[PDB]
Amino acid sequence: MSSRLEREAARRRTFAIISHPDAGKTTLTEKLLLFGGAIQMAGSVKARKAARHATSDWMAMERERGISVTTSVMQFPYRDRVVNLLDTPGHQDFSEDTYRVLTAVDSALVVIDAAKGVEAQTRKLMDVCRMRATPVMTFVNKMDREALHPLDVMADIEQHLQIECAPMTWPIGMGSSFKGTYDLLHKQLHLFSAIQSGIVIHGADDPQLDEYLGDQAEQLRMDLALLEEAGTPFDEERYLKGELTPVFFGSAINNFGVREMLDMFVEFAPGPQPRPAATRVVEPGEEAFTGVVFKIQARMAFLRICSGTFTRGMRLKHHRTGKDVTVANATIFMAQDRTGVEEAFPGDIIGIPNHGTIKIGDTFTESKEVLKFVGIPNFAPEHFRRVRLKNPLKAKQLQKGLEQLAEEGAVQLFRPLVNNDYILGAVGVLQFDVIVARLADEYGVDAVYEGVSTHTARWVYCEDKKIFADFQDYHRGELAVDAEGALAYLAPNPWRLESAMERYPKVEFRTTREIS
Ligand SMILES: Nc1nc2c(ncn2[C@@H]2O[C@H](COP(=O)(O)OP(=O)(O)O)[C@@H](OP(=O)(O)OP(=O)(O)O)[C@H]2O)c(=O)[nH]1
Repeated sequence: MSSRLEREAARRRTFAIISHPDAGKTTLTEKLLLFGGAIQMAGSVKARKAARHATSDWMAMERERGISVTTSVMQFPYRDRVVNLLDTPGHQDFSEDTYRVLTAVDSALVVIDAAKGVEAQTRKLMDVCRMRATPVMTFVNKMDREALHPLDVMADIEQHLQIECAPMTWPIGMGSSFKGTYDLLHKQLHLFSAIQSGIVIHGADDPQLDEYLGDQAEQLRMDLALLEEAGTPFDEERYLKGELTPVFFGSAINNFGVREMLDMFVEFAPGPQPRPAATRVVEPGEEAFTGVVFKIQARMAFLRICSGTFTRGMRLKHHRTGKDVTVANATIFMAQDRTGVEEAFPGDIIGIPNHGTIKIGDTFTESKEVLKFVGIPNFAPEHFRRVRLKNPLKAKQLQKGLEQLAEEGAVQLFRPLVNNDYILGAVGVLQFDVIVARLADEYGVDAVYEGVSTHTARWVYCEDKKIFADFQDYHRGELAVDAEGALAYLAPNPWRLESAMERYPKVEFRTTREIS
Protein backbone atom coordinates (compact mmCIF):
# COMPACT_ATOMS: atom_id res chain seq x y z
CA MET A 1 0.00 0.00 0.00
CA SER A 2 1.87 3.10 1.42
CA SER A 3 5.47 3.99 0.53
CA ARG A 4 8.41 4.64 2.95
CA LEU A 5 8.21 8.28 2.03
CA GLU A 6 4.47 8.62 1.91
CA ARG A 7 4.37 7.31 5.52
CA GLU A 8 7.26 9.27 6.87
CA ALA A 9 5.80 12.33 5.18
CA ALA A 10 2.43 11.68 6.79
CA ARG A 11 3.68 11.52 10.41
CA ARG A 12 4.52 15.21 10.03
CA ARG A 13 2.63 17.98 11.72
CA THR A 14 3.82 21.44 10.61
CA PHE A 15 2.41 24.56 12.30
CA ALA A 16 3.11 28.00 13.72
CA ILE A 17 1.41 30.00 16.45
CA ILE A 18 -0.46 33.12 15.46
CA SER A 19 -0.80 35.34 18.54
CA HIS A 20 -0.97 38.95 19.61
CA PRO A 21 1.87 40.03 21.92
CA ASP A 22 1.99 38.76 25.58
CA ALA A 23 -0.71 36.09 24.96
CA GLY A 24 1.64 33.35 26.17
CA LYS A 25 3.00 31.97 22.93
CA THR A 26 6.46 31.58 24.43
CA THR A 27 5.02 29.94 27.50
CA LEU A 28 2.84 27.56 25.48
CA THR A 29 5.69 26.74 23.13
CA GLU A 30 7.95 25.78 25.98
CA LYS A 31 5.11 23.64 27.35
CA LEU A 32 4.61 21.85 24.03
CA LEU A 33 8.31 21.12 23.79
CA LEU A 34 8.42 19.43 27.21
CA PHE A 35 5.70 17.05 26.01
CA GLY A 36 7.94 16.12 23.09
CA GLY A 37 10.72 15.39 25.50
CA ALA A 38 12.45 18.35 23.90
CA ILE A 39 14.16 19.10 27.24
CA GLN A 40 17.01 21.21 25.81
CA MET A 41 15.06 23.21 23.25
CA ALA A 42 12.57 24.01 25.96
CA GLY A 43 15.50 25.24 28.02
CA SER A 44 16.54 27.52 25.20
CA VAL A 45 13.07 28.92 24.74
CA LYS A 46 12.90 29.62 28.48
CA ALA A 47 16.45 30.94 28.71
CA ARG A 48 15.73 33.45 25.96
CA LYS A 49 12.51 34.63 27.57
CA ALA A 50 14.44 35.15 30.78
CA ALA A 51 17.29 37.02 29.05
CA ARG A 52 15.01 39.78 27.68
CA HIS A 53 14.26 41.12 31.12
CA ALA A 54 17.69 40.12 32.37
CA THR A 55 20.84 42.23 32.77
CA SER A 56 22.70 43.83 29.84
CA ASP A 57 25.08 40.92 29.30
CA TRP A 58 22.15 38.61 28.46
CA MET A 59 20.29 41.10 26.29
CA ALA A 60 23.47 41.02 24.19
CA MET A 61 23.28 37.20 24.28
CA GLU A 62 19.64 36.70 23.17
CA ARG A 63 20.06 39.27 20.39
CA GLU A 64 22.67 37.05 18.66
CA ARG A 65 22.20 34.88 15.55
CA GLY A 66 23.29 31.47 16.86
CA ILE A 67 20.30 31.18 19.19
CA SER A 68 17.48 32.86 17.23
CA VAL A 69 18.21 30.19 14.59
CA THR A 70 18.18 27.06 16.79
CA THR A 71 14.71 28.04 18.08
CA SER A 72 13.44 29.30 14.66
CA VAL A 73 12.25 25.82 13.73
CA MET A 74 11.59 23.58 16.73
CA GLN A 75 10.84 19.93 16.08
CA PHE A 76 9.82 17.34 18.67
CA PRO A 77 8.16 13.91 18.59
CA TYR A 78 4.71 13.41 20.06
CA ARG A 79 2.55 10.32 19.91
CA ASP A 80 4.74 9.14 17.03
CA ARG A 81 3.93 12.30 14.99
CA VAL A 82 6.82 14.56 14.08
CA VAL A 83 5.70 18.04 15.09
CA ASN A 84 7.45 20.87 13.34
CA LEU A 85 6.64 24.11 15.17
CA LEU A 86 7.98 27.20 13.38
CA ASP A 87 8.74 30.31 15.34
CA THR A 88 6.84 33.35 14.22
CA PRO A 89 8.86 36.43 15.27
CA GLY A 90 6.86 38.85 17.41
CA HIS A 91 7.16 42.01 19.49
CA GLN A 92 10.16 44.04 18.45
CA ASP A 93 10.96 41.30 15.94
CA PHE A 94 7.60 41.18 14.16
CA SER A 95 8.23 41.55 10.41
CA GLU A 96 7.35 40.21 6.97
CA ASP A 97 9.17 37.08 8.01
CA THR A 98 6.34 36.38 10.45
CA TYR A 99 3.84 36.26 7.56
CA ARG A 100 6.17 34.20 5.46
CA VAL A 101 6.35 31.60 8.17
CA LEU A 102 2.59 31.21 7.60
CA THR A 103 3.31 30.37 3.95
CA ALA A 104 5.19 27.28 5.14
CA VAL A 105 2.89 25.61 7.70
CA ASP A 106 0.21 23.05 6.88
CA SER A 107 -1.85 24.54 9.75
CA ALA A 108 -1.84 27.09 12.59
CA LEU A 109 -2.84 27.34 16.27
CA VAL A 110 -4.32 30.61 17.65
CA VAL A 111 -3.42 31.66 21.23
CA ILE A 112 -5.68 34.20 22.90
CA ASP A 113 -5.28 36.04 26.19
CA ALA A 114 -8.58 35.35 27.91
CA ALA A 115 -8.71 38.79 29.49
CA LYS A 116 -8.02 40.57 26.21
CA GLY A 117 -9.71 38.25 23.68
CA VAL A 118 -9.00 38.81 19.98
CA GLU A 119 -6.43 41.61 19.63
CA ALA A 120 -4.91 43.44 16.60
CA GLN A 121 -1.98 41.08 15.80
CA THR A 122 -4.25 38.08 16.20
CA ARG A 123 -6.64 39.51 13.59
CA LYS A 124 -3.81 40.49 11.24
CA LEU A 125 -2.18 37.05 11.29
CA MET A 126 -5.55 35.28 10.99
CA ASP A 127 -6.11 37.48 7.91
CA VAL A 128 -3.12 35.77 6.34
CA CYS A 129 -4.31 32.27 7.30
CA ARG A 130 -7.76 32.90 5.79
CA MET A 131 -6.49 33.81 2.35
CA ARG A 132 -4.35 30.71 2.25
CA ALA A 133 -7.25 28.62 3.62
CA THR A 134 -5.15 27.37 6.53
CA PRO A 135 -6.98 25.34 9.21
CA VAL A 136 -6.66 26.73 12.74
CA MET A 137 -6.93 25.33 16.29
CA THR A 138 -7.61 27.84 19.10
CA PHE A 139 -6.29 27.96 22.67
CA VAL A 140 -7.76 30.48 25.12
CA ASN A 141 -5.01 31.06 27.67
CA LYS A 142 -4.66 32.45 31.25
CA MET A 143 -7.81 31.06 32.93
CA ASP A 144 -6.05 31.59 36.29
CA ARG A 145 -6.37 35.37 35.99
CA GLU A 146 -9.80 37.03 35.77
CA ALA A 147 -11.06 36.83 32.18
CA LEU A 148 -13.94 37.36 29.75
CA HIS A 149 -16.80 34.84 30.01
CA PRO A 150 -16.13 31.81 27.80
CA LEU A 151 -19.23 32.38 25.70
CA ASP A 152 -18.11 36.01 25.30
CA VAL A 153 -14.65 34.74 24.20
CA MET A 154 -16.09 32.48 21.54
CA ALA A 155 -18.34 35.27 20.32
CA ASP A 156 -15.23 37.40 20.10
CA ILE A 157 -13.37 34.80 18.09
CA GLU A 158 -16.25 34.11 15.79
CA GLN A 159 -16.80 37.82 15.12
CA HIS A 160 -13.21 38.82 14.58
CA LEU A 161 -11.58 35.74 13.06
CA GLN A 162 -14.66 35.10 10.91
CA ILE A 163 -14.88 31.39 11.70
CA GLU A 164 -17.21 29.09 13.59
CA CYS A 165 -16.20 28.07 17.15
CA ALA A 166 -16.33 24.40 18.27
CA PRO A 167 -15.46 24.19 21.96
CA MET A 168 -13.64 21.00 22.94
CA THR A 169 -12.85 21.91 26.56
CA TRP A 170 -14.88 24.26 28.77
CA PRO A 171 -13.66 26.13 31.88
CA ILE A 172 -15.27 26.02 35.29
CA GLY A 173 -14.96 29.41 36.87
CA MET A 174 -12.12 31.84 36.27
CA GLY A 175 -9.43 33.72 38.17
CA SER A 176 -9.37 32.78 41.83
CA SER A 177 -12.42 30.61 41.20
CA PHE A 178 -10.81 28.67 38.38
CA LYS A 179 -11.48 25.01 39.04
CA GLY A 180 -10.39 23.49 35.75
CA THR A 181 -11.90 22.27 32.50
CA TYR A 182 -14.49 19.79 31.32
CA ASP A 183 -13.61 18.01 28.07
CA LEU A 184 -16.98 17.58 26.33
CA LEU A 185 -16.19 14.75 23.91
CA HIS A 186 -14.19 12.63 26.32
CA LYS A 187 -16.62 13.13 29.24
CA GLN A 188 -13.67 13.99 31.49
CA LEU A 189 -13.13 16.60 34.20
CA HIS A 190 -9.73 18.21 34.69
CA LEU A 191 -9.04 19.91 38.01
CA PHE A 192 -6.48 22.66 38.41
CA SER A 193 -4.02 22.09 41.27
CA ALA A 194 -0.47 22.78 42.48
CA ILE A 195 0.23 16.51 34.48
CA GLN A 196 -2.77 14.62 35.90
CA SER A 197 -5.21 11.90 34.89
CA GLY A 198 -8.75 13.25 34.50
CA ILE A 199 -12.08 12.17 36.02
CA VAL A 200 -14.82 10.42 34.09
CA ILE A 201 -18.26 12.00 34.23
CA HIS A 202 -21.37 9.97 33.38
CA GLY A 203 -24.11 12.39 32.36
CA ALA A 204 -24.47 15.99 33.56
CA ASP A 205 -26.44 14.44 36.43
CA ASP A 206 -23.28 12.93 37.91
CA PRO A 207 -22.93 13.80 41.60
CA GLN A 208 -19.16 13.89 41.03
CA LEU A 209 -19.66 17.34 39.52
CA ASP A 210 -21.22 18.49 42.77
CA GLU A 211 -18.43 16.72 44.70
CA TYR A 212 -15.52 18.38 42.88
CA LEU A 213 -16.93 21.71 41.68
CA GLY A 214 -19.15 22.49 44.66
CA ASP A 215 -21.61 25.34 44.06
CA GLN A 216 -19.87 26.05 40.74
CA ALA A 217 -21.29 22.78 39.42
CA GLU A 218 -24.44 24.73 38.61
CA GLN A 219 -22.62 27.00 36.13
CA LEU A 220 -21.06 24.16 34.15
CA ARG A 221 -24.44 22.39 33.86
CA MET A 222 -25.92 25.80 33.06
CA ASP A 223 -23.22 26.48 30.40
CA LEU A 224 -23.33 22.96 28.92
CA ALA A 225 -27.04 22.98 28.14
CA LEU A 226 -26.57 26.35 26.45
CA LEU A 227 -23.70 24.86 24.44
CA GLU A 228 -25.68 21.78 23.35
CA GLU A 229 -28.15 24.20 21.76
CA ALA A 230 -26.25 27.03 20.10
CA GLY A 231 -23.33 24.59 19.71
CA THR A 232 -20.91 23.69 17.00
CA PRO A 233 -19.60 20.08 17.25
CA PHE A 234 -16.06 19.93 15.93
CA ASP A 235 -16.37 18.76 12.34
CA GLU A 236 -13.14 17.52 10.86
CA GLU A 237 -13.90 18.36 7.25
CA ARG A 238 -15.10 21.86 8.21
CA TYR A 239 -11.89 22.39 10.24
CA LEU A 240 -9.80 21.54 7.19
CA LYS A 241 -11.81 23.89 4.98
CA GLY A 242 -11.10 26.67 7.47
CA GLU A 243 -14.79 27.16 8.19
CA LEU A 244 -14.43 25.90 11.76
CA THR A 245 -12.03 25.99 14.74
CA PRO A 246 -11.68 23.77 17.84
CA VAL A 247 -11.39 25.79 21.03
CA PHE A 248 -9.52 24.91 24.22
CA PHE A 249 -9.30 26.75 27.56
CA GLY A 250 -6.19 26.59 29.73
CA SER A 251 -3.40 28.14 31.72
CA ALA A 252 -0.19 27.65 29.83
CA ILE A 253 1.83 29.09 32.68
CA ASN A 254 0.61 26.13 34.75
CA ASN A 255 0.89 23.61 31.94
CA PHE A 256 -2.86 23.21 32.21
CA GLY A 257 -5.25 22.29 29.41
CA VAL A 258 -2.35 21.96 27.00
CA ARG A 259 -2.47 18.13 26.86
CA GLU A 260 -5.93 18.03 25.38
CA MET A 261 -5.08 20.73 22.81
CA LEU A 262 -1.84 18.92 21.87
CA ASP A 263 -3.71 15.67 21.41
CA MET A 264 -6.34 17.27 19.23
CA PHE A 265 -3.54 18.73 17.13
CA VAL A 266 -1.55 15.55 16.54
CA GLU A 267 -4.72 13.55 15.71
CA PHE A 268 -6.50 16.02 13.36
CA ALA A 269 -4.06 18.73 12.16
CA PRO A 270 -3.05 18.47 8.51
CA GLY A 271 0.05 16.62 7.36
CA PRO A 272 2.13 18.00 4.49
CA GLN A 273 -0.16 19.18 1.70
CA PRO A 274 0.28 19.46 -2.09
CA ARG A 275 1.97 22.63 -3.28
CA PRO A 276 1.10 24.54 -6.47
CA ALA A 277 3.74 25.25 -9.12
CA ALA A 278 3.57 26.92 -12.56
CA THR A 279 3.58 23.67 -14.49
CA ARG A 280 1.81 21.41 -11.96
CA VAL A 281 0.91 20.41 -8.39
CA VAL A 282 3.81 18.75 -6.54
CA GLU A 283 2.75 15.91 -4.22
CA PRO A 284 4.73 15.18 -1.03
CA GLY A 285 4.38 11.60 -2.19
CA GLU A 286 6.86 12.02 -5.09
CA GLU A 287 10.33 10.52 -4.57
CA ALA A 288 12.11 13.44 -6.27
CA PHE A 289 13.21 16.08 -3.74
CA THR A 290 11.70 19.55 -4.03
CA GLY A 291 11.85 22.57 -1.72
CA VAL A 292 10.70 26.18 -1.46
CA VAL A 293 12.53 29.08 0.17
CA PHE A 294 10.27 30.93 2.61
CA LYS A 295 12.73 32.74 4.86
CA ILE A 296 16.19 34.23 4.40
CA GLN A 297 18.78 35.36 6.93
CA ALA A 298 22.12 37.29 6.90
CA ARG A 299 23.86 33.81 4.78
CA MET A 300 21.27 31.06 5.23
CA ALA A 301 18.06 30.29 3.39
CA PHE A 302 15.41 28.29 5.25
CA LEU A 303 13.59 25.88 2.97
CA ARG A 304 10.40 23.89 3.34
CA ILE A 305 10.58 20.45 1.87
CA CYS A 306 7.74 20.03 -0.62
CA SER A 307 8.34 16.42 -1.73
CA GLY A 308 11.04 13.74 -1.58
CA THR A 309 13.90 13.15 0.88
CA PHE A 310 16.73 15.47 1.94
CA THR A 311 20.24 14.24 2.85
CA ARG A 312 23.63 15.97 3.18
CA GLY A 313 25.57 14.35 0.34
CA MET A 314 22.86 15.13 -2.27
CA ARG A 315 22.97 17.56 -5.15
CA LEU A 316 20.35 20.26 -5.70
CA LYS A 317 19.75 22.57 -8.66
CA HIS A 318 18.95 26.23 -8.04
CA HIS A 319 16.42 26.99 -10.78
CA ARG A 320 16.48 30.80 -10.86
CA THR A 321 20.26 30.98 -11.30
CA GLY A 322 20.25 27.62 -13.10
CA LYS A 323 23.20 26.78 -10.83
CA ASP A 324 24.12 23.50 -9.15
CA VAL A 325 24.12 23.82 -5.36
CA THR A 326 25.81 21.91 -2.54
CA VAL A 327 24.09 21.11 0.73
CA ALA A 328 27.17 19.39 2.13
CA ASN A 329 26.89 21.16 5.48
CA ALA A 330 23.33 22.42 5.67
CA THR A 331 21.26 22.67 8.81
CA ILE A 332 18.71 19.92 9.31
CA PHE A 333 16.12 20.79 11.95
CA MET A 334 15.44 17.71 14.05
CA ALA A 335 14.60 16.62 17.57
CA GLN A 336 17.45 15.90 19.96
CA ASP A 337 18.46 12.26 20.40
CA ARG A 338 18.60 11.90 16.59
CA THR A 339 19.23 8.13 16.33
CA GLY A 340 18.81 7.63 12.56
CA VAL A 341 20.47 8.23 9.23
CA GLU A 342 20.28 12.04 8.89
CA GLU A 343 17.42 12.71 6.51
CA ALA A 344 14.44 14.99 6.33
CA PHE A 345 10.95 14.42 4.99
CA PRO A 346 8.31 16.61 3.43
CA GLY A 347 7.07 19.16 5.93
CA ASP A 348 10.47 19.57 7.57
CA ILE A 349 12.72 22.65 7.37
CA ILE A 350 16.36 22.84 6.37
CA GLY A 351 18.93 25.62 6.38
CA ILE A 352 20.78 25.86 3.07
CA PRO A 353 23.80 28.11 3.32
CA ASN A 354 23.96 30.14 0.11
CA HIS A 355 25.55 33.56 -0.44
CA GLY A 356 23.28 36.09 -2.18
CA THR A 357 21.53 35.09 -5.43
CA ILE A 358 18.29 33.88 -3.74
CA LYS A 359 14.72 35.15 -3.39
CA ILE A 360 11.69 34.40 -1.32
CA GLY A 361 9.95 31.57 -3.14
CA ASP A 362 12.94 30.19 -5.04
CA THR A 363 12.62 26.50 -5.86
CA PHE A 364 15.32 23.84 -5.41
CA THR A 365 14.90 20.35 -6.93
CA GLU A 366 16.83 17.11 -7.42
CA SER A 367 15.74 16.33 -11.00
CA LYS A 368 16.70 18.05 -14.30
CA GLU A 369 13.14 19.34 -14.72
CA VAL A 370 12.02 22.96 -14.72
CA LEU A 371 9.84 23.53 -11.66
CA LYS A 372 8.67 26.70 -10.04
CA PHE A 373 6.71 26.83 -6.83
CA VAL A 374 4.23 29.69 -6.72
CA GLY A 375 2.04 31.41 -4.16
CA ILE A 376 4.39 32.89 -1.60
CA PRO A 377 3.69 36.61 -1.98
CA ASN A 378 4.82 39.93 -0.62
CA PHE A 379 2.32 41.40 1.84
CA ALA A 380 1.28 45.06 1.83
CA PRO A 381 3.23 46.97 4.51
CA GLU A 382 1.66 49.08 7.26
CA HIS A 383 4.70 51.40 7.69
CA PHE A 384 6.55 53.61 5.25
CA ARG A 385 9.53 55.92 5.24
CA ARG A 386 11.34 57.97 2.64
CA VAL A 387 15.03 57.26 2.35
CA ARG A 388 17.11 60.38 2.02
CA LEU A 389 20.73 60.23 0.91
CA LYS A 390 23.12 62.75 2.47
CA ASN A 391 25.78 62.58 -0.26
CA PRO A 392 24.19 62.47 -3.75
CA LEU A 393 27.26 60.89 -5.42
CA LYS A 394 26.55 57.71 -3.43
CA ALA A 395 23.20 57.40 -5.22
CA LYS A 396 24.38 54.60 -7.50
CA GLN A 397 25.41 52.69 -4.33
CA LEU A 398 22.19 53.19 -2.41
CA GLN A 399 20.36 52.05 -5.50
CA LYS A 400 22.40 48.85 -5.64
CA GLY A 401 22.00 48.29 -1.94
CA LEU A 402 18.30 48.86 -1.77
CA GLU A 403 17.58 46.79 -4.88
CA GLN A 404 19.68 43.95 -3.54
CA LEU A 405 18.18 44.08 -0.05
CA ALA A 406 14.65 44.05 -1.49
CA GLU A 407 15.46 41.09 -3.76
CA GLU A 408 16.64 39.31 -0.66
CA GLY A 409 13.47 40.70 0.94
CA ALA A 410 14.71 42.55 4.00
CA VAL A 411 12.21 45.32 3.08
CA GLN A 412 9.86 46.48 0.29
CA LEU A 413 10.76 49.32 -2.06
CA PHE A 414 8.42 51.88 -3.67
CA ARG A 415 9.45 54.38 -6.34
CA PRO A 416 6.83 57.11 -6.88
CA LEU A 417 5.87 58.19 -10.39
CA VAL A 418 6.33 61.91 -9.89
CA ASN A 419 9.76 61.93 -8.28
CA ASN A 420 13.08 60.13 -7.78
CA ASP A 421 12.54 59.29 -4.10
CA TYR A 422 12.72 55.87 -2.48
CA ILE A 423 9.97 54.87 -0.13
CA LEU A 424 10.51 51.76 2.01
CA GLY A 425 7.56 49.83 3.37
CA ALA A 426 7.95 47.49 6.25
CA VAL A 427 5.71 44.92 7.85
CA GLY A 428 7.21 45.89 11.22
CA VAL A 429 9.16 49.10 11.97
CA LEU A 430 12.19 47.18 13.15
CA GLN A 431 12.94 46.44 9.53
CA PHE A 432 13.96 50.11 8.96
CA ASP A 433 16.67 49.94 11.62
CA VAL A 434 18.00 46.68 10.19
CA ILE A 435 18.10 48.27 6.73
CA VAL A 436 20.13 51.28 7.79
CA ALA A 437 22.81 49.17 9.51
CA ARG A 438 23.08 46.73 6.64
CA LEU A 439 23.31 49.56 4.11
CA ALA A 440 26.33 50.78 6.05
CA ASP A 441 28.08 47.43 6.67
CA GLU A 442 27.47 45.79 3.31
CA TYR A 443 27.21 48.77 0.98
CA GLY A 444 29.04 51.68 2.64
CA VAL A 445 26.10 54.09 2.73
CA ASP A 446 24.72 56.29 5.49
CA ALA A 447 21.03 56.73 4.75
CA VAL A 448 18.47 58.68 6.72
CA TYR A 449 14.72 58.45 6.92
CA GLU A 450 11.94 61.01 6.54
CA GLY A 451 8.29 60.60 7.39
CA VAL A 452 5.62 60.40 4.71
CA SER A 453 1.86 60.80 4.52
CA THR A 454 1.57 57.14 3.51
CA HIS A 455 0.20 54.45 5.83
CA THR A 456 -1.43 52.23 3.21
CA ALA A 457 -0.50 50.42 -0.04
CA ARG A 458 -2.40 48.23 -2.50
CA TRP A 459 -1.37 46.67 -5.75
CA VAL A 460 -3.54 47.84 -8.62
CA TYR A 461 -4.84 45.75 -11.53
CA CYS A 462 -7.54 46.42 -14.16
CA GLU A 463 -8.97 44.51 -17.15
CA ASP A 464 -10.42 47.50 -19.02
CA LYS A 465 -7.24 49.00 -20.54
CA LYS A 466 -8.86 52.41 -21.01
CA ILE A 467 -10.14 52.80 -17.44
CA PHE A 468 -6.85 51.70 -16.00
CA ALA A 469 -5.04 54.32 -18.06
CA ASP A 470 -7.53 56.99 -17.06
CA PHE A 471 -7.08 55.94 -13.42
CA GLN A 472 -3.28 56.11 -13.66
CA ASP A 473 -3.55 59.63 -14.86
CA TYR A 474 -5.88 60.79 -12.16
CA HIS A 475 -3.86 59.23 -9.33
CA ARG A 476 -0.45 59.92 -10.83
CA GLY A 477 0.33 61.62 -7.53
CA GLU A 478 -0.36 58.44 -5.52
CA LEU A 479 1.23 55.76 -7.75
CA ALA A 480 4.56 53.94 -7.41
CA VAL A 481 6.55 51.02 -8.82
CA ASP A 482 8.02 48.40 -6.45
CA ALA A 483 11.38 46.57 -6.76
CA GLU A 484 9.53 43.81 -8.62
CA GLY A 485 8.33 46.33 -11.22
CA ALA A 486 4.71 46.27 -10.03
CA LEU A 487 2.33 49.24 -9.90
CA ALA A 488 1.21 50.27 -6.42
CA TYR A 489 -1.29 52.78 -5.11
CA LEU A 490 -0.04 54.53 -1.91
CA ALA A 491 -2.60 56.09 0.38
CA PRO A 492 -2.27 58.05 3.61
CA ASN A 493 -4.73 55.71 5.36
CA PRO A 494 -7.27 52.92 4.67
CA TRP A 495 -10.22 55.40 4.70
CA ARG A 496 -8.69 57.74 2.10
CA LEU A 497 -8.16 54.60 0.03
CA GLU A 498 -11.89 53.89 -0.14
CA SER A 499 -12.54 57.32 -1.65
CA ALA A 500 -10.23 56.33 -4.49
CA MET A 501 -11.62 52.81 -4.58
CA GLU A 502 -15.28 53.78 -4.77
CA ARG A 503 -14.43 56.14 -7.62
CA TYR A 504 -12.78 53.32 -9.63
CA PRO A 505 -14.77 50.17 -8.78
CA LYS A 506 -13.41 48.44 -11.85
CA VAL A 507 -9.81 48.66 -10.56
CA GLU A 508 -8.66 45.90 -8.24
CA PHE A 509 -6.63 46.95 -5.18
CA ARG A 510 -4.81 43.89 -3.82
CA THR A 511 -2.93 43.43 -0.53
CA THR A 512 -0.51 40.82 -1.90
CA ARG A 513 1.49 40.18 -5.04
CA GLU A 514 3.30 37.07 -6.34
CA ILE A 515 7.10 37.04 -6.75
CA SER A 516 9.03 36.29 -9.96
N1 LIG B 1 -1.40 34.16 34.71
C1 LIG B 1 -0.90 33.59 33.59
N2 LIG B 1 0.13 34.21 32.98
C2 LIG B 1 0.67 33.69 31.86
C3 LIG B 1 0.15 32.52 31.31
N3 LIG B 1 0.89 32.25 30.22
C4 LIG B 1 1.81 33.22 30.09
N4 LIG B 1 1.68 34.09 31.11
C5 LIG B 1 2.46 35.31 31.38
O1 LIG B 1 2.20 36.22 30.34
C6 LIG B 1 3.37 36.94 30.00
C7 LIG B 1 3.67 36.73 28.53
O2 LIG B 1 3.90 35.37 28.29
P1 LIG B 1 4.73 35.00 26.99
O3 LIG B 1 4.75 33.49 26.91
O4 LIG B 1 6.02 35.76 27.00
O5 LIG B 1 3.75 35.66 25.89
P2 LIG B 1 4.17 35.91 24.37
O6 LIG B 1 5.20 34.86 24.09
O7 LIG B 1 2.88 35.71 23.65
O8 LIG B 1 4.67 37.33 24.37
C8 LIG B 1 4.46 36.45 30.90
O9 LIG B 1 4.42 37.36 32.01
P3 LIG B 1 5.60 38.41 32.40
O10 LIG B 1 5.34 38.82 33.85
O11 LIG B 1 5.70 39.43 31.31
O12 LIG B 1 6.97 37.58 32.28
P4 LIG B 1 7.36 36.46 33.38
O13 LIG B 1 8.46 37.19 34.13
O14 LIG B 1 6.12 36.22 34.23
O15 LIG B 1 7.85 35.26 32.56
C9 LIG B 1 3.95 35.09 31.32
O16 LIG B 1 4.50 34.59 32.55
C10 LIG B 1 -0.93 31.90 31.94
O17 LIG B 1 -1.42 30.83 31.49
N5 LIG B 1 -1.44 32.46 33.08
